[PDB]
Amino acid sequence: SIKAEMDQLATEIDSIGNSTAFGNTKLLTGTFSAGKVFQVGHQEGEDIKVTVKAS
Amino acid sequence: QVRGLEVGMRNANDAISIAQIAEGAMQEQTNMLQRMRDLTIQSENGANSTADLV
Repeated sequence: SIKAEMDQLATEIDSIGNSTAFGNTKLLTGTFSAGKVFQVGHQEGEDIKVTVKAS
Repeated sequence: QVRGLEVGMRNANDAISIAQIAEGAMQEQTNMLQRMRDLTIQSENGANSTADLV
C-alpha cells in the first residue's frame, strides 16, 4: 500500500516535467539544456544565456 | 552679362529642386531601415518558435 502511493507521486514528477511550457515551448524537457540566447543590447555580442537542465 | 546671369539664376534654382527631391526620398528609406533593425533584434528571443520567425 505504501508503494502504491510512492508510485503515483513519481508519475506527477514526470507529468510536471513534460507539461511546463511557455505558450507552446516545453521548458523542462532538455530543449534548454544548452542555454538559449537573448539579446539585451543594441549591438552584436550583448547577449544573456539561460540554461535549464532536464528535470 | 545681365541677361546671362538671369538665365544662370534659373539654371541653379533647377539644381536646388533636384537635390531637394532626392534628399526627401532618402529620409523615408532611413526610417524603414531602422524598423528592420528592431525586427532583427526582436527576432533573437529564445522563446520564439519556427513559426514565429517566419
